[PDB]
Amino acid sequence: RPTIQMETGDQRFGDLVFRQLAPNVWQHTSYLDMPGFGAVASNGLIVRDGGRVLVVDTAWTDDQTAQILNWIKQEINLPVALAVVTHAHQDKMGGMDALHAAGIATYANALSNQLAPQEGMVAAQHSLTFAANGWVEPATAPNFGPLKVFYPGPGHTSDNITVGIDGTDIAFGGCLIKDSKAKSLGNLGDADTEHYAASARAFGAAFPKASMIVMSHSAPDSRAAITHTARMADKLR
Amino acid sequence: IRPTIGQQMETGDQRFGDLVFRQLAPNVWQHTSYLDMPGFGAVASNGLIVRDGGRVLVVDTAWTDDQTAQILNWIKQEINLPVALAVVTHAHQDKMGGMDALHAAGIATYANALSNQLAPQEGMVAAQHSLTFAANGWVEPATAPNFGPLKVFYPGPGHTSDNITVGIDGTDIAFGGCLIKDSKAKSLGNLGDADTEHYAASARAFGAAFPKASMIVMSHSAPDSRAAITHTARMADKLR
Ligand SMILES: [Zn+2]
Ligand SMILES: [Zn+2]
Ligand SMILES: [Zn+2]
Ligand SMILES: [Zn+2]
Repeated sequence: RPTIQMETGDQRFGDLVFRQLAPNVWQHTSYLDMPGFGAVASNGLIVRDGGRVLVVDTAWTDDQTAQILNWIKQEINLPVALAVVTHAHQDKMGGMDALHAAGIATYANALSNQLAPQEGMVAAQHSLTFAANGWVEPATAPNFGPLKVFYPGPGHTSDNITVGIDGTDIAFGGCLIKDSKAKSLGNLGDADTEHYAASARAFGAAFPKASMIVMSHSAPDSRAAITHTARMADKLR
Repeated sequence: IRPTIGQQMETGDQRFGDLVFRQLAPNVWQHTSYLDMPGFGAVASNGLIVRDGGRVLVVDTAWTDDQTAQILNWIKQEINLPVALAVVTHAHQDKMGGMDALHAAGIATYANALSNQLAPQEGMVAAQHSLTFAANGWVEPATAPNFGPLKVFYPGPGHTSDNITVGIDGTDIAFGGCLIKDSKAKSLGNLGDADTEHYAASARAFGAAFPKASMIVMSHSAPDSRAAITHTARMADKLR
């Protein structure tokens, strides 16, 4: 029962929760227990593509991330080819060593990799770079299957990236996008308050077709999460 | 100040040092203070300040002594009347972290007897006086001398076993502290010390104690309607 909830359609597995979102897409949820404060949920994705599994974001810790891999073994039983992690904070990159130990190739924005050690994180093995329009440079993201990686500009952090899943209704905003009933934008300590609104809108325009918006700290929402996030961010300028 | 958890600043609000103050009624203000958690950001906590004639009454400290001293400095600047007493609403840091600042200022402090018994087990300082309660939750009046408009009610165990609540007589405001979450809340906050069996009934008991309060003030979000009480209770129904 995190401080920052479980419903029908959720599967507990060890200390994590999994929810199927589409025939080949699942949301993973893990929890950080903070002394005196309680547990904080964070969400990522698991995608089955062409006999392999692709992961978006680690859990908060190496042990929780190893639990993700065990769930994948039990439920899907296909090799995990790669992971994409969406910025250099613990909720997204806390489990990199578990991925590396398992032989999984890891990818992050070059800037995330540069920030990683300064943020307490292990860097990904490979760096993604981006065009001026935000789209990933194709040669840096080989064999990504249906994953469409987009850098929307600075927002929650300067390095935040986002991921659409081609052939589905799903796009993943990570910690950039907050839900349509949110009171705030979460932790703004590392945020770019000038550019945030434009970055939220750029995410929406990059994935114009996605009706299910997945994000780190709330359940999947409509495109109203994008609109609402942008309007909250307009107030920061 | 843009806390990670808690309401944001809006029109009305006064920034004073590290805190924010919002007038809720001619004689009632909300104080807000912030705890920075490394890697997570700031967490807001709210209490109340009430003017009762020629004296001021406080509900809850800030997270720290220094923040609580700042509350007292705001009261001196904006109201310029003495603080007669403070009521603190359970033995967690957000509500009792600043007891030493109140004691240094010479302010009489009151808490549930249970909160005073628990405070030292959390490394905190007990209030100097103990409130006790009837079987229906109303404070025993002899334990709450000269409380003016503060009507203290123990609704039963919920967020904690000791949590108390305060209606402000002569207004349409009631304070639920950390028992009550806002009408759009996704969770009941920290349940580490909570009574999941009794929470829903306790939330409803608070609503029934102050049935004509239309403005519900709470620790970690902006003042809300009575939908905060009903939503809290509905979330708590799921815990049993
Ligand atoms: Zn982050
Ligand atoms: Zn986050
Ligand atoms: Zn508490
Ligand atoms: Zn609290």
